[PDB]
Amino acid sequence: NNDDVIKASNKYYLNNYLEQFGGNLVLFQSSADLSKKFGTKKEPNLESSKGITYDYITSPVNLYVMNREDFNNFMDKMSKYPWITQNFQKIILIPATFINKDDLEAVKTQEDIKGLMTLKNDKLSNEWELKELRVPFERLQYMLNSN
Amino acid sequence: KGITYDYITSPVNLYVMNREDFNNFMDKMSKYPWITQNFQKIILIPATF
Amino acid sequence: NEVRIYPVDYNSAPNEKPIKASDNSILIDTGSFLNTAITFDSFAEVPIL
Amino acid sequence: NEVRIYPVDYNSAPNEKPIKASDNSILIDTGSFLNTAITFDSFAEVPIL
Repeated sequence: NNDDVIKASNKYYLNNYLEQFGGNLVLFQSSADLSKKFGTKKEPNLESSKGITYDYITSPVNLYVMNREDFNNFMDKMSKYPWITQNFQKIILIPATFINKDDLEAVKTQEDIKGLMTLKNDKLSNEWELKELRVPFERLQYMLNSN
Repeated sequence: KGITYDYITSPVNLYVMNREDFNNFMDKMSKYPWITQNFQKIILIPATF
Repeated sequence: NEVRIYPVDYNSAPNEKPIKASDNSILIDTGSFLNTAITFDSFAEVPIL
Repeated sequence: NEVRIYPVDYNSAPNEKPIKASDNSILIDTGSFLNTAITFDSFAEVPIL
């Protein structure tokens, strides 16, 4: 960390490491609760939502999770109900690694939905460990060509 | 009505409830959508204060 | 909701007298007294319907 | 919609190996690789009703 240094004229990148999370579950924030029956086409019916209290933080909104393939089919099934769709608040493509499969809970609505799921009342997401981005000191020296 | 907390007064009403009871209260009030739409802000204040 | 945390007896010369009301509470503490202090804001927020 | 155009073999020392998937596509090109690249955004927009 001392200040005794000579500037290096030419520098270029030597090694590149990439760490990624392929799985992307589709998150779904919805104020309206899909557990309660929706109103018929002419007459609607909404009852807001309940408090999930995930990760020690609680709010009225309801969180659902579904795979990429099932989301479009679910949208098609719910096309009959425009008011519920208008109620959807935010959609986020969270990586699959974070969420435990067990923590997910299946939910059944009035209609037949393929793979809708909801988070439990109290659960904690995993920590996304990084393994590729680990280089020992000797490797740094070798990349410096000074072993 | 006006609560007038900490020498500062405003029309809004403040309620406090524990984390566990909040979701149950939401479930009980699901029948009433207009009241839920009226909720303005939710804050997780520390219990010590 | 807001918190402001400031050091006490910081940059305060000795013999300084902190002004106080009849309650004896220290309205103005000696030193910087929030001139150089941490301002904790946004205790939390959750999405609203 | 977005485009990002970056030079190839720019500031890339020889013998560098670009990481790629089984498809053999170059996920990470050698050099700056968007660290110094032009970001084309807003292909267009027209007034909406």
